[PDB]
Amino acid sequence: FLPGTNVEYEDYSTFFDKFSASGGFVLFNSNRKKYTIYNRKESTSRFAPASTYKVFSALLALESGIITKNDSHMTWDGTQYPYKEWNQDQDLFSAMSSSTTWYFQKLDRQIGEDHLRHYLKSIHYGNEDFSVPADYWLDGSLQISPLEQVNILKKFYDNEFDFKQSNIETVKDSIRLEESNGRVLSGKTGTSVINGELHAGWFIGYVETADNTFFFAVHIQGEKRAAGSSAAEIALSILDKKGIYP
Repeated sequence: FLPGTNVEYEDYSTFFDKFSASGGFVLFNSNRKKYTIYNRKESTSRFAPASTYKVFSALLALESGIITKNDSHMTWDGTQYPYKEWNQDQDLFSAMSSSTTWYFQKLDRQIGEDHLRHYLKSIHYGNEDFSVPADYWLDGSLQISPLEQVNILKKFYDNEFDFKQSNIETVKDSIRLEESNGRVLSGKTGTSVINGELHAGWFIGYVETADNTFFFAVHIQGEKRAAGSSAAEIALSILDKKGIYP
């Protein structure tokens, strides 16, 4: 809850019910400096960021010179991963769309734990915790709340972290999804297994209009295998319900 704002509460249960899921929804109106949120408890509870963190992973990689807008290609070992989309030469842009985990992982390993921990502190990401370079953003060491996601996503968008203007734009393109009416949708999914047949899903991002910018984050928990997709669908139905994104 940024200083100099106001909060509103709404019920979107039915949108979550459609996917046999429970979770939260945080939306932020820049112009109105207003937050609209469903389920305050979930919206303020931290969870493993999962693939949602790739946005910042990518930003650190660029800022370090590990990769550039022009050269971000990375040939793949030959490892037969459980997902056919990971099993091929990746690109920063292809790794994001596909959440090709190995790409960012081998990206995080090049930077190292010391520089990694320093980073989480430099942008104060969630609890800022860390286990090992390979899975800190998946194993539950590092956690951030749906509300925290929105606030830091705005800091990224506005570049209050003062990173090279060029890299921000690069990460922005990597997650730009669609453009309808006069609005541009940007976002990123996240999926985590919480037990057993109970998965968690994330879908954060923002909507850019001609005179405004909406930041949103949805976090879910249910029996849906592809929680990341279901959370995106939920956020999207709600977004389309308030006429923010057609």
